[PDB]
Amino acid sequence: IVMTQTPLSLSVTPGQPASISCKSSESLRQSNGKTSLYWYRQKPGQSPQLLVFEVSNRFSGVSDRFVGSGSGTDFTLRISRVEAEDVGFYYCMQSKDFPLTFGGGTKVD
Amino acid sequence: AEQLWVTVYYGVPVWKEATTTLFCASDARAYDTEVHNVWATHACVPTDPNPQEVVLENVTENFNMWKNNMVEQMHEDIISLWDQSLKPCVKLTPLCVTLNCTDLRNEGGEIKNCSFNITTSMRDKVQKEYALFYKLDVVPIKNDNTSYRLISCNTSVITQACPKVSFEPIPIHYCAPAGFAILKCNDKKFNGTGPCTNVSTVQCTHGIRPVVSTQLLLNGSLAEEEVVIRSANFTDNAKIIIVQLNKSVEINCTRPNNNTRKSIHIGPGRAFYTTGEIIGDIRQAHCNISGTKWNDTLKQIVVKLKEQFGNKTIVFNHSSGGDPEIVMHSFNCGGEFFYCNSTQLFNSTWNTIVLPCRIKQIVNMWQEVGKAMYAPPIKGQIRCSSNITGLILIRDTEIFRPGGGDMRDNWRSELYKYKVVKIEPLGIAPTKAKRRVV
Amino acid sequence: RLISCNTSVITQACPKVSFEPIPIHYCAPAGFAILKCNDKKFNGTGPCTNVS
Amino acid sequence: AVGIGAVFLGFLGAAGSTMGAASMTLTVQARLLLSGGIKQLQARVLAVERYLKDQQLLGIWGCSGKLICTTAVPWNTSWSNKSYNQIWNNMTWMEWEREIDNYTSLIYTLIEDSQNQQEKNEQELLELD
Amino acid sequence: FLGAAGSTMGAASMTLTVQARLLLSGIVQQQNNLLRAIEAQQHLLQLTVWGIKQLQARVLAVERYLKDQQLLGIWGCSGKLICTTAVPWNTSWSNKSYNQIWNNMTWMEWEREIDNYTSLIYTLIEDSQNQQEKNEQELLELD
Amino acid sequence: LGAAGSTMGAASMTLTVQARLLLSGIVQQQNNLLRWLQARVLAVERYLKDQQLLGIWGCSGKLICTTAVPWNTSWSNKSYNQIWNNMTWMEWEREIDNYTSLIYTLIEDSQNQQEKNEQE
Amino acid sequence: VQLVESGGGVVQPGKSVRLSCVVSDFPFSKYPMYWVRQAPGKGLEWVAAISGDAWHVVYSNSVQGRFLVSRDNVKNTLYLEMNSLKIEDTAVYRCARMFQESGPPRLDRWSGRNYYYYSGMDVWGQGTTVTVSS
Ligand SMILES: *[C@@H]1O[C@H](CO[C@@H]2O[C@@H](C)[C@@H](O)[C@@H](O)[C@@H]2O)[C@@H](O[C@@H]2O[C@H](CO)[C@@H](O[C@@H]3O[C@H](CO[C@H]4O[C@H](CO)[C@@H](O)[C@H](O)[C@@H]4O)[C@@H](O)[C@H](O[C@H]4O[C@H](CO)[C@@H](O[C@@H]5O[C@H](CO)[C@@H](O)[C@H](O)[C@H]5NC(C)=O)[C@H](O)[C@@H]4O[C@@H]4O[C@H](CO)[C@@H](O[C@@H]5O[C@H](CO)[C@H](O)[C@H](O)[C@H]5O)[C@H](O)[C@H]4NC(C)=O)[C@@H]3O)[C@H](O)[C@H]2NC(C)=O)[C@H](O)[C@H]1NC(C)=O
Ligand SMILES: *[C@@H]1O[C@H](CO[C@@H]2O[C@@H](C)[C@@H](O)[C@@H](O)[C@@H]2O)[C@@H](O[C@@H]2O[C@H](CO)[C@@H](O[C@@H]3O[C@H](CO[C@H]4O[C@H](CO[C@@H]5O[C@H](CO)[C@@H](O[C@@H]6O[C@H](CO)[C@H](O)[C@H](O)[C@H]6O)[C@H](O)[C@H]5NC(C)=O)[C@@H](O)[C@H](O)[C@@H]4O)[C@@H](O)[C@H](O[C@H]4O[C@H](CO)[C@@H](O)[C@H](O)[C@@H]4O)[C@@H]3O)[C@H](O)[C@H]2NC(C)=O)[C@H](O)[C@H]1NC(C)=O
Ligand SMILES: *[C@@H]1O[C@H](CO)[C@@H](O[C@@H]2O[C@H](CO)[C@@H](O[C@@H]3O[C@H](CO[C@H]4O[C@H](CO)[C@@H](O)[C@H](O)[C@@H]4O)[C@@H](O)[C@H](O[C@H]4O[C@H](CO)[C@@H](O)[C@H](O)[C@@H]4O)[C@@H]3O)[C@H](O)[C@H]2NC(C)=O)[C@H](O)[C@H]1NC(C)=O
Ligand SMILES: *[C@@H]1O[C@H](CO)[C@@H](O[C@@H]2O[C@H](CO)[C@@H](O)[C@H](O)[C@H]2NC(C)=O)[C@H](O)[C@H]1NC(C)=O
Ligand SMILES: *[C@@H]1O[C@H](CO)[C@@H](O[C@@H]2O[C@H](CO)[C@@H](O)[C@H](O)[C@H]2NC(C)=O)[C@H](O)[C@H]1NC(C)=O
Ligand SMILES: *[C@@H]1O[C@H](CO)[C@@H](O[C@@H]2O[C@H](CO)[C@@H](O)[C@H](O)[C@H]2NC(C)=O)[C@H](O)[C@H]1NC(C)=O
Ligand SMILES: *[C@@H]1O[C@H](CO)[C@@H](O[C@@H]2O[C@H](CO)[C@@H](O)[C@H](O)[C@H]2NC(C)=O)[C@H](O)[C@H]1NC(C)=O
Ligand SMILES: *[C@@H]1O[C@H](CO[C@@H]2O[C@H](CO)[C@@H](O)[C@H](O)[C@H]2NC(C)=O)[C@@H](O)[C@H](O)[C@H]1NC(C)=O
Ligand SMILES: *[C@@H]1O[C@H](CO[C@@H]2O[C@@H](C)[C@@H](O)[C@@H](O)[C@@H]2O)[C@@H](O)[C@H](O)[C@H]1NC(C)=O
Ligand SMILES: *[C@@H]1O[C@H](CO[C@@H]2O[C@@H](C)[C@@H](O)[C@@H](O)[C@@H]2O)[C@@H](O)[C@H](O)[C@H]1NC(C)=O
Ligand SMILES: *[C@@H]1O[C@H](CO)[C@@H](O)[C@H](O)[C@H]1NC(C)=O
Ligand SMILES: *[C@@H]1O[C@H](CO)[C@@H](O)[C@H](O)[C@H]1NC(C)=O
Ligand SMILES: *[C@@H]1O[C@H](CO)[C@@H](O)[C@H](O)[C@H]1NC(C)=O
Ligand SMILES: *[C@@H]1O[C@H](CO)[C@@H](O)[C@H](O)[C@H]1NC(C)=O
Ligand SMILES: *[C@@H]1O[C@H](CO)[C@@H](O)[C@H](O)[C@H]1NC(C)=O
Ligand SMILES: *[C@@H]1O[C@H](CO)[C@@H](O)[C@H](O)[C@H]1NC(C)=O
Ligand SMILES: *[C@@H]1O[C@H](CO)[C@@H](O)[C@H](O)[C@H]1NC(C)=O
Ligand SMILES: *[C@@H]1O[C@H](CO)[C@@H](O)[C@H](O)[C@H]1NC(C)=O
Ligand SMILES: *[C@@H]1O[C@H](CO)[C@@H](O)[C@H](O)[C@H]1NC(C)=O
Ligand SMILES: *[C@@H]1O[C@H](CO)[C@@H](O)[C@H](O)[C@H]1NC(C)=O
Ligand SMILES: *[C@@H]1O[C@H](CO)[C@@H](O)[C@H](O)[C@H]1NC(C)=O
Ligand SMILES: *[C@@H]1O[C@H](CO)[C@@H](O)[C@H](O)[C@H]1NC(C)=O
Ligand SMILES: *[C@@H]1O[C@H](CO)[C@@H](O)[C@H](O)[C@H]1NC(C)=O
Repeated sequence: IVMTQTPLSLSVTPGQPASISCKSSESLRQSNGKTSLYWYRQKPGQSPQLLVFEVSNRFSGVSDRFVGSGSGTDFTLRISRVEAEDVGFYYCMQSKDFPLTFGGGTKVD
Repeated sequence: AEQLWVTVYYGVPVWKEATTTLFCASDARAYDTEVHNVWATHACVPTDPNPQEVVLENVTENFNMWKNNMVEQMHEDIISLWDQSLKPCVKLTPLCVTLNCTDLRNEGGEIKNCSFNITTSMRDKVQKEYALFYKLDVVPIKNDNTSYRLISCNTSVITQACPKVSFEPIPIHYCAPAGFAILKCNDKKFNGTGPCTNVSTVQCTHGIRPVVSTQLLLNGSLAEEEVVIRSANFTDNAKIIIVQLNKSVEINCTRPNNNTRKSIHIGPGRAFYTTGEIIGDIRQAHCNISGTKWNDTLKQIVVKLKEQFGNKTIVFNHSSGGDPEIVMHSFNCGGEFFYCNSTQLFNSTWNTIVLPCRIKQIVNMWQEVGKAMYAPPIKGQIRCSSNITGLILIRDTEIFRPGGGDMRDNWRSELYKYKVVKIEPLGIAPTKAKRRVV
Repeated sequence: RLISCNTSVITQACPKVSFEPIPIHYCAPAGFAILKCNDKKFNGTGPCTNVS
Repeated sequence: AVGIGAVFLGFLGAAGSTMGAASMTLTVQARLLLSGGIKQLQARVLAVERYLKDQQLLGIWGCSGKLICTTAVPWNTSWSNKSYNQIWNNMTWMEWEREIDNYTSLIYTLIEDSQNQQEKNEQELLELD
Repeated sequence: FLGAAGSTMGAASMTLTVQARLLLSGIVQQQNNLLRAIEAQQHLLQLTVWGIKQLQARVLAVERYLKDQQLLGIWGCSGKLICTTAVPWNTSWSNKSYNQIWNNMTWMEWEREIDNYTSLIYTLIEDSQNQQEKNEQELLELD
Repeated sequence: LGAAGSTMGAASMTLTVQARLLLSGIVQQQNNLLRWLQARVLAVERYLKDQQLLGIWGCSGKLICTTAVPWNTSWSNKSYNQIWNNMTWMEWEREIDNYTSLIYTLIEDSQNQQEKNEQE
Repeated sequence: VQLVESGGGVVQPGKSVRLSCVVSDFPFSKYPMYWVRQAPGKGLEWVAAISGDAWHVVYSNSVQGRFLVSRDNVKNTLYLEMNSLKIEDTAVYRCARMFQESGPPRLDRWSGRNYYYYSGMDVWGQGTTVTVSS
């Protein structure tokens, strides 16, 4: 399947909310009752770290201002009051079936 | 030689053909929270199946796409899903009132808004009104100057549908109950009847979106990279030509009129709606097809229309006969009904198109004569992209015209593979063994 | 005028009916069972100890 | 996000195979015969009422609870001109139950009243000693 | 009948000599009096909301009884209570030792131990034993 | 119902006919579904009551089976040929109807709950 | 926990090496693993996956048939062997654990076929780097 995203560059400063959406060609809803889309972040020069696993739940060591939602095709990750250390990339990763692909990784300065 | 004795076996894998009841097994996501999806009837059975499949590889079962019962059980159930949903909504008997209709400021169409006295639930005093009324639902009555009346008063009742519900055609998977195995042909050279090679066994059928359209079939399902066309006798003139083309043809149809909300008088706890105002400028709705691919398509069809007789005399012709509801192309689009003119689509051949669409409001039920549903739209414009994976033709230099009077034939194009057989698990056979007797 | 004309269909109840509460024992169907706790201090949402 | 191939067998998976290969497969057609807006309920009784009948006929024949069993009723060669090893190695079951379809009623009467009725009056009177 | 749900598996087999505490006997002493024909002394007087629900209640009393007899019926264990099989236990299913399963364990926790593996055991009884022994029995009648 | 007037040693030869036609009788309803089954479902439940009850009584499949339970003459002390070659079945049921459920626990326990403790 | 690799470096085309990812503390036979490939200045490419019982192996289409993966649940190791190396395989390899736990295979009743569930990743090893050049 194909799954890209937008916008590639968001060169910002801290103090404002924004959002990053990832757009799906094949719709995602597995028969377990959940939509296997995994949002996470790398830093430059680093192996990445999990932001949220599901579009609903979060991970340990995560600020509360990291909210995500979406339909089976629309998918959206929203960052309220974008923090100063939000540099690097943001990959949208799906887990429908194989080969499970990624997005390009939205750069945020 | 030896004496032989009969030996009982259980669970013997045999079958005969049977005709049993299948059951709806639909999607089960986003059925809650105002989704009164009339196809789903709030997610009829919430299965969301895992359609497994077992290949049998030594089995030949003589199929028939024409004497199949599964297509008959849809046309029972679909109007049966209408009939329970057509019941609790608002009846429109007390509205057949003589009118006074004048020309509307910005062709034959929406020109006439009207006015009539009515006293539905207060039952004390009548009151005139204003509405918005197209053509295809009014009649200039006799012995009066510009007075109108609805076309289907003196048929049966004219109950509308409620605005909570949605006619959104979500794909329905027909599963099989216990003791019945739905089978499916695994040859894509399957011409419609006769035997198959290595028939498999599925729990539950594939995606079937129960869309409703004449003269084409919109959100359908398409075969591999040859074009296959089937019919019953395929020599007889008054049969139906089922067309399955190997690629999709994308369609855009829009309603540019900014129709809005509205407030028409109340029945007994029953608010009735008649389409509110346009924003102030009228553009007539139209379908809008990429006419290159359509022109590309019909020469690809006579490649596979041909090989049953000679190598000569293929043509394409437009339809004919009767009132425009069976002439013009009919389909729905998101709680809204379209009658589009499709005469341009059928120029003959040899060895961006815009079509004038027409919209009515008082719409007959699909096969029964009598009652008739009704729905005024939601606010804003309407857009729905779609597909085409087939059309319906007739025979008549050998003339092909777009016929069609039954979407069971559409469901025959969807169910050209399946067959439901009951297990007769008990069986006997002889051998040399014998029960111990004392 | 009555209050709920334009609200909904006002429907009379038949006068030869009754209205008394009568205790309705919910029985589970066969093969099922209903568990019941017997802690006096039960919060409403915790665990229990004597489950009959 | 799942998926592996076949492991044991499928439903109706032996229905193109021979008898000698389908005879080790009977349980899968035995399990799923029962489990699987009123018109679901009218199906949920016919699926029961067919199961009891096939259960009942095994009960009368002294062959309840077993998947296979033998009797002492002799096979009659008038019923089948087929040779022995053609049956157990060449013919499938679906073909086989078109060939002995006519004789089936004669078979079922000639199991009960022939033997398993007779194997009780003989059985009850093996006492007194 | 759930009187030993806190007892241990090595001890609950002691009180299981009563017919699973007369398990099925509670059904026949129920359906003798569920089939009180006051339902036929009324013809329910109508079709009511309760009789819709009773109809959907008796079906589950029918079906889920059969799914437990059929599986006991196919396993060569029809009508008994404690039967052994021919299937070897695989240690990959549970690496618990012997006494911990019996002497030092409940039942419902042991369900969640092998609720994953349960379905594999179902096929590995039939196609390993009860499909299998019937052919080998029939060979021993060929002679 | 033919041997309803026979003695108890004589009516035992018609036990097979009574058992077969308990279930569905001859099949009525000749597929005429053209144009509302509680009575159909009860008849199965009457049938499955007894087969399970013969399953607990160690006596599935059979029609006549023995036991290890001796008789208790406080039920009825009427001796052997006083009834057997003298009385039908309707009258023998009208001698044991008060004691019916008392017989059923004793057959359950001392014949199969007993013989479960002989398996080993 | 601790999650690194070994055996990285630089080789020629046509060569063959095998890395070695080693886990630290979690029960390794319980979980499946993965392989991912971040090209320098590009996004990420999925490579491979093993089941928890080392029975199910799914490869990417581009590296199909060339590579090799394996497990050793006793030694708690994780191998990515590679064959028929090309220059465009020069990137960063990373060893990575599934986020959720996985169960045993499922065996649907209606067809005798097991099912190994596969979901995504949480713990990326920092990973080695292989370069294919002259
Ligand atoms: C039967 O099968 C089912 C599945 O199949 C089901 O049934 C079939 C029939 C089918 O129908 C199928 O469809 C069904 O689904 C099996 O169920 C599975 O059970 C397992 C449990 O055994 C579940 O795994 C857990 O899942 C959670 C998340 O799941 C949530 O959501 C699901 C659904 O949404 C819920 O069901 C579930 O309950 C949860 O709510 C997962 O997060 C868990 O992993 C964490 O916990 C364990 C336990 O600690 C960690 O393991 C430890 O790891 C360390 C590190 O190496 C080792 O040292 C330890 O030895 C090891 N073990 C133990 C016992 O401790 C695991 O690593 C992870 O730990 C967290 O790790 C992160 C990252 O390191 C860490 O975060 C860090 O935090 C710090 C501080 O904040 C820093 O910030 C770091 O930077 C940061 O990274 C975090 O703190 C760690 N937390 C803890 C507590 O350690 C757990 O695996 C599984 O979800 C469930 N379902 C499925 C589908 O698989 C069932 O098991 C089968 N039955 C049997 C008997 O096998
Ligand atoms: C108790 O249960 C156990 C587990 O049950 C399992 O889980 C249950 C939940 C349920 O799902 C069960 O169905 C399931 O089995 C039972 O254990 C099973 O036993 C069977 C035996 O009947 C096992 O079957 C064997 O499978 C082997 C593996 O087949 C796979 O791999 C083949 C290729 O093998 C691969 O080769 C490459 C070569 O490079 C290896 O890579 C190397 O790996 C190194 C180590 O990591 C190193 O890293 C190197 O760098 C690297 O190159 C790779 O590791 C290797 N794969 C594996 C898994 O090792 C494929 O061709 C094949 O398609 C499949 O993908 C077979 O080799 C083996 O055949 C051999 O053995 C036969 C008998 O021993 C012999 O006759 C043959 O001639 C042949 O030599 C078997 O087919 C099965 O794997 C076991 N399960 C598990 C999970 O391991 C157990 O049986 C049961 N108890 C009882 C009493 O029954
Ligand atoms: C053949 O198949 C195609 C696709 O497979 C179908 O095309 C889709 O049809 C549906 C049904 O009309 C379309 O759904 C409608 O979309 C409208 C546009 O919404 C946009 O804005 C929201 C804002 O958040 C976005 O989330 C969304 O993704 C869109 O970008 C909606 O406005 C419609 O909702 C209306 O109905 C609800 C019902 O209560 C009201 O409450 C709302 O207020 C609103 O008025 C509706 O959901 C869908 O967009 C189509 N996809 C396209 C065009 O690409 C074809 O319909 C199908 N063929 C046929 C003949 O049906
Ligand atoms: C609706 O009601 C209006 C008045 O409320 C009717 O108008 C009257 O019509 C009669 C005859 O048609 C005339 O004699 C009156 O002069 C009209 N009164 C006016 C115009 O104020 C009107 O006819 C009704 N329309 C119907 C019944 O269709
Ligand atoms: C005959 O059987 C084969 C398999 O035995 C069928 O091949 C399958 O075709 C479907 C259609 O896309 C694939 O999804 C499957 O993967 C194929 N099976 C395998 C094992 O790869 C084939 O379609 C059948 N029919 C004919 C006419 O050959
Ligand atoms: C549908 O379209 C066709 C052609 O696009 C229309 O047919 C002709 O339209 C022209 C344009 O005004 C008329 O002059 C002709 O009289 C029409 N008929 C013929 C036979 O040429 C047709 O009118 C449109 N509408 C319907 C309802 O079919
Ligand atoms: C389907 O039919 C084929 C033959 O038409 C069966 O293949 C035979 O299988 C046996 C079992 O090992 C072999 O001894 C034979 O040699 C095979 N035949 C040939 C021609 O090679 C196959 O087994 C059948 N399918 C099933 C499920 O039984
Ligand atoms: C758990 O509950 C049981 C219930 O015992 C009953 O208590 C009521 C109190 O009014 C009494 O009237 C009944 O006769 C008792 N017996 C029966 C058979 O109903 C207690 O006996 C336990 O002690 C409770 N457990 C704890 C830990 O309190
Ligand atoms: C309903 O009645 C119609 C007759 O109505 C009158 O005649 C037509 C020509 C118009 O002038 C109309 O306004 C008049 O009131 C019939 O034509 C029609 O067939 C009838 N419909 C039925 C019986 O279904
Ligand atoms: C079993 O009972 C335990 C108490 O005794 C313990 O038993 C053995 C097996 C050792 O673990 C030892 O530590 C003790 O003597 C409980 O701790 C345990 O939770 C119980 N349940 C189990 C093991 O499932
Ligand atoms: C319709 O209404 C207009 C309003 O000006 C009036 O002049 C006309 O006479 C009316 N016609 C009829 C037939 O009622
Ligand atoms: C209808 O009204 C118009 C204008 O009011 C008039 O010209 C015409 O003659 C009228 N027709 C009749 C009365 O039939
Ligand atoms: C389909 O092919 C079979 C092959 O023999 C033939 O018998 C049948 O008539 C064909 N049907 C059509 C509609 O061509
Ligand atoms: C098809 O063509 C005509 C019309 O039915 C008829 O004469 C011919 O026999 C038909 N062939 C069939 C039914 O096979
Ligand atoms: C329908 O609209 C979509 C959206 O731009 C377009 O890609 C497609 O080509 C259109 N099809 C036509 C105009 O036939
Ligand atoms: C099937 O589609 C391909 C392109 O996808 C086309 O080349 C071919 O002509 C089509 N088949 C027919 C019969 O037109
Ligand atoms: C096609 O058919 C129409 C009637 O459906 C007819 O008027 C027209 O002349 C025909 N055209 C050709 C080229 O046969
Ligand atoms: C419809 O087609 C016309 C001409 O082909 C074009 O001008 C218009 O933009 C199209 N509209 C849509 C919605 O496709
Ligand atoms: C409609 O056709 C386009 C053409 O590529 C295709 O991508 C799309 O999937 C089709 N729509 C559906 C619902 O399959
Ligand atoms: C009741 O008690 C339990 C602990 O026994 C506690 O976890 C729970 O939160 C309590 N209930 C409420 C509503 O706080
Ligand atoms: C019924 O009565 C007659 C004469 O009284 C007797 O001969 C006959 O045998 C009786 N029936 C039975 C079954 O004993
Ligand atoms: C059964 O016999 C016992 C003696 O073993 C006696 O005490 C008892 O009263 C008898 N049963 C009845 C119901 O009288
Ligand atoms: C059978 O009982 C009847 C009842 O009165 C009696 O007349 C008859 O003598 C009895 N016969 C025998 C053989 O005991």
